[PDB]
Amino acid sequence: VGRLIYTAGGYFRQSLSYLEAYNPSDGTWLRLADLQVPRSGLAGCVVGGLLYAVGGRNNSPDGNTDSSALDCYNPMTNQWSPCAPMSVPRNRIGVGVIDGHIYAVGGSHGCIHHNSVERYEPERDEWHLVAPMLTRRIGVGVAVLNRLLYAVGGFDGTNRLNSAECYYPERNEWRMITAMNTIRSGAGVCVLHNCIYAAGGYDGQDQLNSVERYDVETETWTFVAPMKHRRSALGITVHQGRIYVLGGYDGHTFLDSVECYDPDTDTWSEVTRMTSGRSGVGVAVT
Amino acid sequence: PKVGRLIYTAGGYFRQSLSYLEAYNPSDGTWLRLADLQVPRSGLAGCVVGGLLYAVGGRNNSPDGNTDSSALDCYNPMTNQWSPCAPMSVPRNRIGVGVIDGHIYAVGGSHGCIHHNSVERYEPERDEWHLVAPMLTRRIGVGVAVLNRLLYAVGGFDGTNRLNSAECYYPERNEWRMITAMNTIRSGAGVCVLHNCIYAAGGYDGQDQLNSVERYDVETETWTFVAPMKHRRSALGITVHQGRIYVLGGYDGHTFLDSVECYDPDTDTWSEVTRMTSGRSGVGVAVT
Repeated sequence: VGRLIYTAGGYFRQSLSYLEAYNPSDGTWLRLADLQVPRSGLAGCVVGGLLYAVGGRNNSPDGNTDSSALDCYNPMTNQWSPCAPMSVPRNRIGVGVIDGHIYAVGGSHGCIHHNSVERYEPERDEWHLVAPMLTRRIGVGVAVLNRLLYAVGGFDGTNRLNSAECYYPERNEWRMITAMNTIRSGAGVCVLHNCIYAAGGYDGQDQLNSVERYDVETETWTFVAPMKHRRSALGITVHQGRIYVLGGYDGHTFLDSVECYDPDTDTWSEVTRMTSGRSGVGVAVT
Repeated sequence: PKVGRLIYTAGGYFRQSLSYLEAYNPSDGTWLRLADLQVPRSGLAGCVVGGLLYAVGGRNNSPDGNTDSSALDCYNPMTNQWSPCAPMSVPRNRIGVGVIDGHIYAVGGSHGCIHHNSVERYEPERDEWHLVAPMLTRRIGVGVAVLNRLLYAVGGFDGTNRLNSAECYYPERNEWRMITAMNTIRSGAGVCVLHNCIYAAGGYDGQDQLNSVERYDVETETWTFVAPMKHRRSALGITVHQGRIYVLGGYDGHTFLDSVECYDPDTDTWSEVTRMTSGRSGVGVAVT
């Protein structure tokens, strides 16, 4: 009954409101307080034991609009409530956390493919812009390592991206790092055991099951064991030293599968089936 | 002496965008395989001018990437040859198309994130495209019909709202004007004109694919439901042949249809009349 893998929002025929927690301990799923507004392409993070759902694209009376919302779920109360919205709608957003600050990265507002980035201070309930990325990125994967922020792949409005860049918070500046072997947008990006993994995504023609991982030591991208299902728009997180991949889109069907990567073994393996196939989820652990 | 008017289906999509050109002969019920598109495309549109067939817009399937297309290709049924013509001013995927006095009107459609409201006219005699009045709405997945030398744009998606509204284009005055709306929100519906009504069949209401079918009477400016199709389908090809509507393929939510349904106006009845060689949707359709 410790930390849970939370899934928020998503899409299946329509944008979803479901909040659901998986407990790898026993194999349980828990249905929790729904999102005040259904949303897809959002990102999930947690700080201070609070779960934040950021950005995406929501559904409404006469609204399928890109979202600049930041909503706070409090597991001890099981309540959602609104926080200060981002400066601009950021659909297909990336998120990272650094010293209890939430970085919203890239995303889109209609045709606008942001390079801008903003930082959220929860105590002050405030968003402030920072240094824009060198590339405009929507569908960008985010991973925090060594108090550095890595933004991986995406779509710049014209080209699908294999490039990745790193943000220095103290220097407040971006520097590009060496690109992946495969173009990926809408991939799942996390950080495990000092390497930044990028799994799945869409290379411009097919959704992928291959996994690339970055070693900052060698500063290079190396393939690993591919996932059993090709997927993009997948939720990702890591839990007690293993990678959990949730849902996604294989090209025809919204997957319910959840796969687990063991770095020691270099093996994937399905561990659950969610509650319904979906894609575009936000994922966090607490 | 034989083989008269045929129903051409061009392009389509089934797990990837296709390049098939197939003619259906309603009289004897047979299918002919003609010269493939030089680039496989789907979500495109088909029209005919001077006995020539035109494939317009869509999204092509190309090794380097799947780009929304701005191409216009003309096929000559007497040489079985496809030949490039002047491309449109912008890519138009999920396009709508009408013909008026031997001119092709490309209506709306998408360019990646762009939801066009603009409209352009192609003059075969010059192989040239020129923009005209933009619609009052952005429309992708829009159905287009020509009635009494006026162009009707029906349903679609404006980027944030699925549309049940339709508008009318007056070529000589060059202007758009909203008309009565449909009973159902429809994107990706089959739109055609039969016996001075504008039929809108199938599509997507934002929740499900549709089998409903409604026609607009320009005289009474009202939208009335008729016999629904027997299959739900969106992104379906449509045409009129010997006073009956033929719908081809489409996506029903799980499967890419190969069924071809025929609507008889006099009995208000649909009926499967044949199947395409393979399931598909997003085809362009024309008759000639």
